[PDB]
Amino acid sequence: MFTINAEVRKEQGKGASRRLRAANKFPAIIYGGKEAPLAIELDHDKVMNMQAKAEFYSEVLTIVVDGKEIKVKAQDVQRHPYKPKLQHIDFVRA
Amino acid sequence: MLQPKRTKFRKMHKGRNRGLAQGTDVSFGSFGLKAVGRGRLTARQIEAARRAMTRAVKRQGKIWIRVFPDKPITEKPLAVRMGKGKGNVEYWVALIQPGKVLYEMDGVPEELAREAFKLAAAKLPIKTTFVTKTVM
Amino acid sequence: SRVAKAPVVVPAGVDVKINGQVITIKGKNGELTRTLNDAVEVKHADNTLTFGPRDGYADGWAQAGTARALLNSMVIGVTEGFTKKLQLVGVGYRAAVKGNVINLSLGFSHPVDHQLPAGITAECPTQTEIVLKGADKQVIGQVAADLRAYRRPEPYKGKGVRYADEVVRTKEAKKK
Amino acid sequence: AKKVQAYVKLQVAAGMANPSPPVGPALGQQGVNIMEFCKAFNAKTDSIEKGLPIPVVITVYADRSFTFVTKTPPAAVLLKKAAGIKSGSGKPNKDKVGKISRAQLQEIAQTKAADMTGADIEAMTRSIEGTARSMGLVVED
Amino acid sequence: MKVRASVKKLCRNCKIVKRDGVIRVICSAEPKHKQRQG
RNA sequence: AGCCAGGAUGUUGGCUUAGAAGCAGCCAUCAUUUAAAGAAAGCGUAAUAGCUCACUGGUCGAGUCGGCCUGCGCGGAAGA
Repeated sequence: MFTINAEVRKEQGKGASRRLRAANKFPAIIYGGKEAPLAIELDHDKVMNMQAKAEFYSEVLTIVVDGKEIKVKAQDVQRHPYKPKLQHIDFVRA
Repeated sequence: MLQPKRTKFRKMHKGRNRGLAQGTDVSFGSFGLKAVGRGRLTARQIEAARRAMTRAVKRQGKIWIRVFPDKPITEKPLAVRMGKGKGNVEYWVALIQPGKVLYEMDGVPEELAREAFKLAAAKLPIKTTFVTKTVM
Repeated sequence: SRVAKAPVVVPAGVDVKINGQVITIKGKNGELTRTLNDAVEVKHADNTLTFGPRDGYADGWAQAGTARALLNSMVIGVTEGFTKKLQLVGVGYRAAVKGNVINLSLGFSHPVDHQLPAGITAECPTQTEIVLKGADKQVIGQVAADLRAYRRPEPYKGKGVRYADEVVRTKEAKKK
Repeated sequence: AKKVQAYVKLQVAAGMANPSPPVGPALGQQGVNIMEFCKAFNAKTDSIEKGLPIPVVITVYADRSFTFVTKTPPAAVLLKKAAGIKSGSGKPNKDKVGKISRAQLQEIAQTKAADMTGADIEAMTRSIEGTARSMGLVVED
Repeated sequence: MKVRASVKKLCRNCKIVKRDGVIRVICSAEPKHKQRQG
């Protein structure tokens, strides 16, 4: 799983969640590793095709935020109840 | 077929279905069948679907069914004017919603699991769709 | 829509005359055909053809993809035409040609006694062979399809009018 | 063997010389008697195996005159004397008798050398190893 | 013949054909399997 | 895609039986040769042969297919 990019978000909850999930972006979070939680928005292009392979959850991932790159691992995956759609995702620090 | 042997109460609210509930994730095996709509489920339909999968996979693999009837429901034995209390329970019923995974399999080929769930889906009142382990 | 690209190719035995929508073609099959390029436009290069769409007519290369086949079928139609494939089976059954009237005997009350369309000849080189003669690929196939329809092929007997084809519709008997 | 196309196989057993269903449905119409067939290979059976009648492939010419494509011991009959198997092995690597050494495999291959066409002792192995793979018998160490 | 209400693609000699608004079964190896509608 | 040409070898695969040559029970889903070739889908049938195939190649020539997402349809579709 080669390096992916993300952007910081400030607007949140229900209407902002559904307006982010407009067939273009997803919400995500980065937490743990003795640092504070960070809220981010992710473009739909690579991440969905990456979570097709089991190595996405058993090997670490490199993410770019504010131009700087850090190591994380996948932890949890929230899905839509009546369509094949991604609702929210968790990452843990390394 | 398929009901408990002891009950605290048998006279119950029929109620409505919220369209949500628990489900979506496959966790007894590698392949399954998902409800993908609203409707009504009985024990005779579950047994007719069990009897269908055992013709496709025979003795191969293990087969898990995370679903069981939700409530007792009262009925009266002949066509009748209502009144003088509720009738009696001869069957239980469940309301199902789109995220519910009904059946799960593992020790079998994918093209056989999909074919067996197609044969079982013919016993059910609604259109249903094939689901995978999604690696997580 | 790929077939409008095709060169088609013509034999030396055709001169291919053209004026606007009207194409004039003749050859040693006794025919002088005048065929139309009305909804599409064709260009000739003495041996090869190219088709394309007209102003105020259907866009793309689809209606042009049909026009090549009909012009090829008429270049063939005026030079040598099309070969035999219709047959009859049954003893005492007979095909015959009485000028513009045709006859077909199938063990029945009357021998069809039907009259031919315009621009077609019939021929019977033996009483169980049927040949249709002309330049239009359509009429020589349409009249065979109207003729085969009389009583239709019998299942176990095999008797009636048939085509030269490797498939068998004649059925075999079963034990009781 | 060689040139085996459109040919029937039958066991030279006298117990199979009366019931017609185990026989190819045209072989009797094609002019063959099943007990004359069983007799014509009895001393050829006795001289390679005791109690087991051989499976043989048959061919027919004019004046009902029949001939065989078989005269050597079958690979499956040689293997039952070479490994601890009772009659076969079915599934690979499930039973402790379900293996043979390549050295003994190329040894029994030469017991069938009168039905080997490959003109090479490695081409004898290439023409018996398939029966071991078919029988669920392991040929790798 | 029959129509029933649905068609299956059970052999390789069957291809299934839609003509003049209707779908039909034809099988050049076996006329037993002619069917209309689908 | 069509048109054209092939579709082996161990092997008569192994077992079990009532029964046999994918194709009336059961087992492996083997290996080498090769550009390629299953103990399999539907026929053939008393069967075999063989086709319709899996699987590759030539020819031609730049896009092509199953599933899925998302907008919009058709036939399925009878009554006094």
